[PDB]
Amino acid sequence: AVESVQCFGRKKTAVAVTHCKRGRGLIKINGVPIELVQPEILRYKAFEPILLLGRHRFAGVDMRIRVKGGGHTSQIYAIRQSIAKALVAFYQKYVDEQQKKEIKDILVRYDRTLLVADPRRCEPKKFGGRGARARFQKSYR
Amino acid sequence: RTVKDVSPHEFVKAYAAHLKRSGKMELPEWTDIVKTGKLKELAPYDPDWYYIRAASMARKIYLRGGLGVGGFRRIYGGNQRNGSRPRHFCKSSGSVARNILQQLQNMNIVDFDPKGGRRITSNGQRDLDQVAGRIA
Amino acid sequence: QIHKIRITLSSKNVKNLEKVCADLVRGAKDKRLRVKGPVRMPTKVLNITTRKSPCGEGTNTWDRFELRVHKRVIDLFSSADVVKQITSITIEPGVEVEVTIA
Amino acid sequence: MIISEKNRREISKYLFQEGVCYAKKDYNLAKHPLIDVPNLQVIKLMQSFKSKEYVRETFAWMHYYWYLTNDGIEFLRTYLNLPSEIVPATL
Amino acid sequence: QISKKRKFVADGVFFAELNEVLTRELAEDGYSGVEVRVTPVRTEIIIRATRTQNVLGEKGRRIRELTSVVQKRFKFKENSVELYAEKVNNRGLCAVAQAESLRYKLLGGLAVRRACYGVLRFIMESGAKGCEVIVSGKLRAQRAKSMKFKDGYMISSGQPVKEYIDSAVRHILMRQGVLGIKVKIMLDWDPKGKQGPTTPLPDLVTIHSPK
Amino acid sequence: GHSNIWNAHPKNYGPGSRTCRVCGNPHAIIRKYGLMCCRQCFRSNAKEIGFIKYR
Amino acid sequence: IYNGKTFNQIEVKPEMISHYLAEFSISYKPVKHGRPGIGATHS
Amino acid sequence: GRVRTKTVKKSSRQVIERYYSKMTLDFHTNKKILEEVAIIPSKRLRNKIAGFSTHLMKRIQKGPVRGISLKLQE
RNA sequence: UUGACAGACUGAGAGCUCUUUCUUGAUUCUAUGGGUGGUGGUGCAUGGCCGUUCUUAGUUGGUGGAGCGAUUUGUCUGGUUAAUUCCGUUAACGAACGAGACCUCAGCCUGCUAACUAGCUAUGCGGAGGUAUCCCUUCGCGGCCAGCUUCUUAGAGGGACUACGGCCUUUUAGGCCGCGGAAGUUUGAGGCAAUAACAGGUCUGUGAUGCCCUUAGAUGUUCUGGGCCGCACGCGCGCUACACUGAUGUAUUCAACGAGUUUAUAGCCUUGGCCGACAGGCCCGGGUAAUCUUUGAAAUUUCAUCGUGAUGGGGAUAGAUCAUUGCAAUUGUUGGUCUUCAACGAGGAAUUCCUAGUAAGCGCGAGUCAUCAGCUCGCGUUGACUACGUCCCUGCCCUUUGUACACACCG
Ligand SMILES: [K+]
Ligand SMILES: [K+]
Ligand SMILES: [K+]
Ligand SMILES: [K+]
Ligand SMILES: [K+]
Ligand SMILES: [K+]
Ligand SMILES: [K+]
Ligand SMILES: [K+]
Ligand SMILES: [Mg+2]
Ligand SMILES: [Mg+2]
Ligand SMILES: [Mg+2]
Ligand SMILES: [Mg+2]
Ligand SMILES: [Mg+2]
Ligand SMILES: [Mg+2]
Ligand SMILES: [Mg+2]
Ligand SMILES: [Mg+2]
Ligand SMILES: [Mg+2]
Ligand SMILES: [Mg+2]
Ligand SMILES: [Mg+2]
Ligand SMILES: [Mg+2]
Ligand SMILES: [Mg+2]
Ligand SMILES: [Mg+2]
Ligand SMILES: [Mg+2]
Ligand SMILES: [Zn+2]
Repeated sequence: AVESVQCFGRKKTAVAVTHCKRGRGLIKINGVPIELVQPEILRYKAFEPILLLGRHRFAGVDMRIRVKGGGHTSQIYAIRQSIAKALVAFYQKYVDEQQKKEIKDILVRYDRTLLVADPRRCEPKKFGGRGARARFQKSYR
Repeated sequence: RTVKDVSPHEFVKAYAAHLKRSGKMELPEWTDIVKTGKLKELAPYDPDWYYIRAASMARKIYLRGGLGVGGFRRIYGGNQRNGSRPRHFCKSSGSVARNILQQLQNMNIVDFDPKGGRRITSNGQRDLDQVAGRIA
Repeated sequence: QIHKIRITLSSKNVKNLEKVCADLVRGAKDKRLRVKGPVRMPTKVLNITTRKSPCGEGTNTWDRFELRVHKRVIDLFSSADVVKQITSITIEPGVEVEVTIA
Repeated sequence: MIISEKNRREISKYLFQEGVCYAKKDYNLAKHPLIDVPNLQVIKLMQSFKSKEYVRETFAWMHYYWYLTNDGIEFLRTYLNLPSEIVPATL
Repeated sequence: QISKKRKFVADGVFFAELNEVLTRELAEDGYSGVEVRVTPVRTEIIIRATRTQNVLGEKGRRIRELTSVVQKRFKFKENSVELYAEKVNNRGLCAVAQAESLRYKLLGGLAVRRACYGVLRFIMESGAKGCEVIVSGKLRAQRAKSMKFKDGYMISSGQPVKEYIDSAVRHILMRQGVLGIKVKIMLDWDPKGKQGPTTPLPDLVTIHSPK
Repeated sequence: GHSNIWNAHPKNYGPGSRTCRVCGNPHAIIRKYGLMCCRQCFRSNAKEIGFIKYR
Repeated sequence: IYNGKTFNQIEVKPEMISHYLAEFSISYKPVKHGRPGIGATHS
Repeated sequence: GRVRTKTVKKSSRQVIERYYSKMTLDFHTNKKILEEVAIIPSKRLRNKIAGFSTHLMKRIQKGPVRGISLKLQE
């Protein structure tokens, strides 16, 4: 029986799904190593789940991540959230609950968005203005 | 080590250099006079722009094997300035894409996909993989 | 004498469409037939936004009019006669039923 | 309005045989959908019939709806020289 | 062979056009509404009226004429569309029927106040939770004025209006101008759903009596 | 008028080639989905056509 | 050449080939401005 | 703000009056009881009534509550 | 009484008219009444619709109480609420509208049903790379008897009730903070929305409509042409900028709401191939659609050139020339190529919008549409500063009070 889990991260319209299973500890997104993710500035956000838990805890799981929708920042945030959730679920289901709780606490203490999706969404625009709140310029004379 | 494991920029440079060294490409006479699209204001700065574009197109075909001339026109398009009017998306030159595809086919790097467009050949896969491996 | 019969159901009322789909599924099951679906396609939302005023005076206010079309797909593995008999059941107004092969 | 005898005969024949007839308010339409006569002549002949109570006219959504009456039936029977037994399909 | 969007839009347009045609043709005969039912190789149209004798005519001549003209105008296949005339249950609960009755009374020279009060009383005695009648136009003077008559319950805001309220609007062509008549009838909850909505009001809570 | 002159101007396109199917006016025609109704007539008949206001 | 009101008179010259007849029959009178009227300013 | 309207207050008061025997101090059990013994058109209204009924029961446990007439208390 | 060859007339293959004379047959012509049509006047005669008063919380019976009455209480001192929302006080008691409830969209569900018009997983085969068999990495193709529904779709449901804890408050109604939670401003945004009014807009949406005008040399209708765009000037909503937090040239790669055909050789969205520098053209075809366009943006990211110069900023104006739409492009319809290279160096008095996925920036779809978007209606991407207070300005609600106002202080 295959030992794998599939957890998804969300940010705006971006949806990333991480396939975590027993392996030698490779992390790739769309077949590309996680070290080459773009933009280069957001590599820190991408690697945050790994820099807090260290590379060793990922040494026994192969992670394959597929992302879709959203934009360049939303996709990165969704990817990191999916990685965190997938690792937590894998530790919960195939590793001692004590270690799963430890890693979950470590992840949450740094940033709660690593496991809980941000619910913010675009506000629909209303007639009488260009934006959701912004109204057309008013003139009196 | 394959192309997916190397930076796209470095691989593009290396493969453009390899294509130029190959000598099988037949640049059209108008490469030095045409822009890359109606949306551009000037011709490409780099004299080796044709080889770079060919390398990028070959990499794109390697990643996806169903692209046509219109798809490449969209891929290399972008915003077009209209002076005092707002900008809108514009397609790129189709003749350049058609010529590059024909030249790449002549080298056995790509062929015609049965479903339409172009597909990477086994020889193309081998060549791109070797070029990526030698980048290190 | 077995074929994949395709049934497409379209309606503006969700309740009637769902009830018809359930009735068709139960009828197919009662005959020991193989049923795939019903598959719910993405809802089609026809939208028209028109100005409320019949003239040009006053604050420009707009009415958002939507017409929603719900489509369902059901696949049955059986002969034409049995599916024709099954589809003969009473269908409420507003539900369009089309039966085809493949 | 000036109408050719053949056109009037065709219009009256169709009206009596069917007992009802519609027409889109399109004066320049080349031919009536149900009658070979141009639409304008059909509309004007029906207006003439209505003016003297041979038919009832209803208008809605840019269309005409004409229904024959007993007086209209008698006039059409006399003018078409049909036997008294023959009657419009509506009855 | 047209797309589903255009098919449904055309169905709605056909329903609207048929309703308008029937309203224009069956004004005096009374026309509460029409219903279109589509069946394999057969479409059924049911006419609702307070006087089906006039709609049918003698031996169904009028209804046959209507069926023929509908089939010819709407390009229906011959012997594929048939019309039926049905009695309207509790005509006093139909806003269209009451508006037509008020129009007939006003066109007959009856005083506006008396006619409106009679319509209100008839509606209320028919089981309506409430009703409202508005008459607008040039009444008794060259200056237009509005007359409002009201009795019983009435709601005006929120979703339950679309189901608990039946309303209609009609124009009366008088000698000195047009008269605007609006009829608004509030139904009552009906568990069977025949005479009223089969849903209780949102803010109505009922507690079962303890044993 | 003369057949070759009366109503001889082409009307294959433009606002003059289309009218409201309800009132015949040539202005503010809604051509979406084939409605071919003017905005006023459409706003009058929307409920019958099957268009509902949700927001 | 009709300009909507009158038939303007011209003689065809060799330099006018490939041009439209409208280009030599002005349909409007060139504007010469009088003094502004009431309501031109103070907007 | 969160001020229960007249409808919620009246419904909670009557429900407590008529079914005080089965009432509990747990919101979820109270909402199940309300679902069983009352017809509420909306789930949100049912939740609000259940919450206010739980609050009223908590107040009643302390002592008398004006507007609620319980047979055992009297 | 209709039509018409030829010549003239005419802007005109309008017999419109005249000359020449053929055809047709009661369908017409003449006159009187009566009609019909009219984007003709009257929105200060009207219906309907819409806007506004007015986004605030306000409005009205019955039976009682007070007053000779108009009127008044109910509908309130106080606390509380976004709320005439509640707690209460109480000559009021019971009610009916508005508010709330309601309904739509969005936010959570590894829980249910079901997906060859959506996907994932493993397997079988094949290509490429790596030690080249076996193993690892990455791609392509099939399995309606490989499994499944995390990802997508949409039906049913669950979920939040301030539930729980600490403080303040009348043992109330409630408020602040806090753990947990997808969510603790009514969870966010909308739709709907009372009484009474305006001489507010619309007769140019309507075969809605009163009256008046015209009705054949027509204010009807149609055809040609022109105009609605005309340019010393003033104003409103906007687009493009004044630059290096940038322009240009490469490389790089992430959306959502939607829309799409008469098949005629073919009409709408258009893939793919060929031709062309572009604009465009030709040929095979797919899609009446989660099946095809759709493998579907820009700002941005990345590396070079430019170097404080009205400069490679800016793109107004103008010349030449080439295509597409259309019956017709001139007063450039629009779109390409080269060339010309104006003001503008951050904008006075004044003045608009906006409290979170908001402002702003960035692009996309639809409406109009044969061809034209700097507009409107929606959509998404990147994503902030500041405040979470007050009645100073401009206004709104309630109470008290003054009035010589009631067309109501523009008195
Ligand atoms: K009005
Ligand atoms: K009283
Ligand atoms: K009028
Ligand atoms: K119109
Ligand atoms: K103030
Ligand atoms: K207040
Ligand atoms: K005083
Ligand atoms: K006073
Ligand atoms: Mg209400
Ligand atoms: Mg409300
Ligand atoms: Mg006219
Ligand atoms: Mg007015
Ligand atoms: Mg009294
Ligand atoms: Mg009072
Ligand atoms: Mg799922
Ligand atoms: Mg006025
Ligand atoms: Mg204009
Ligand atoms: Mg504006
Ligand atoms: Mg993409
Ligand atoms: Mg310059
Ligand atoms: Mg520039
Ligand atoms: Mg134009
Ligand atoms: Mg406009
Ligand atoms: Zn219309």
